[PDB]
Amino acid sequence: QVQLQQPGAELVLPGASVKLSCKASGYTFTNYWMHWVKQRPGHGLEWIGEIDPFDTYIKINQKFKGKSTLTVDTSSSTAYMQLSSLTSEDSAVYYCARPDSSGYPVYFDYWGQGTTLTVS
Amino acid sequence: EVFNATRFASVYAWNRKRISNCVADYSVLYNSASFSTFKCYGVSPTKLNDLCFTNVYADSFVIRGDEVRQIAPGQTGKIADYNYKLPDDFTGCVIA
Amino acid sequence: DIVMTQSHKFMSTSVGDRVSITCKASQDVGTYIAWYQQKPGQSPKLLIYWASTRHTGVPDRFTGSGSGTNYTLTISSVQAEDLALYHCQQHYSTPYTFGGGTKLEI
Repeated sequence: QVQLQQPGAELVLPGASVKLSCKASGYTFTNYWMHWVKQRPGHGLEWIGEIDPFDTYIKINQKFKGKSTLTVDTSSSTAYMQLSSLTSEDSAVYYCARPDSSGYPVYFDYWGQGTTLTVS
Repeated sequence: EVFNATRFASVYAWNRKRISNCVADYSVLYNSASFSTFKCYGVSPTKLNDLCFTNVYADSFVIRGDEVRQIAPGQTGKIADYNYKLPDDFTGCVIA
Repeated sequence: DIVMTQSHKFMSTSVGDRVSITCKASQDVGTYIAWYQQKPGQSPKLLIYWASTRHTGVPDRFTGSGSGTNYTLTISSVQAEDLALYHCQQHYSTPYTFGGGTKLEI
């Protein structure tokens, strides 16, 4: 069985940064790259970027350059985001998507839960 | 040699090389600015260097641009069903 | 990069009707389109991992076709669990793009 749990319920006032976690279990954290997708009801899903485990190989989608950051810790199999200066246009849900293989291009076969971002 | 040569074997009979007992730097090929497709299933290239395997096989054959897709596990097509088929549990790298 | 703009804003078909889900591509990328099932309140679930293949745990109703530019997915019968969102993505280059999604209803 594959487990991809998400904390969810992320609310921060505009102009600040929040931490997002994506703990992965049930498979290999070494042989599986981590990819991220943000669910926006306005125009559907979009790709955030790709990060490899146990390293700092960075490739950011041209849509969310700058604010989006990639951080991965080998222990606990948790990959991180800390997006600073979140605006009211960023209120949506974040999903971390597991791909079929760790080699681009992929189709993100298994998706876990979603971490909702909301401005209060 | 398996990437640059005057002529390679065609898809009707792809040739195997059995590359082994040597070290390799996959990131050198990864950083190349000519290779487009890098559908490398199984072990990630960033850990491919560190990870040690019994052998690393090699292939080389000519296929159409729209029929490059047919060299993946769980695939059907003209090349996939007739010339070359890939196992469902495939582990390796593909470059086009 | 290649951007996904699906052509079916909404799909209104009954149970068991034969109908196709058409999503276009920005340019001729051959056949690198994927499909996901996103129920309301459910994360998008893989349905057809490629243009016309079949992944594990797939209902036999889903079967896609790839023409190179206009990718369609023809579904012979529609059940209650099929009521979800349909998404198309290009797995051709590194910068990935997702479709807007289509809501199915009776």
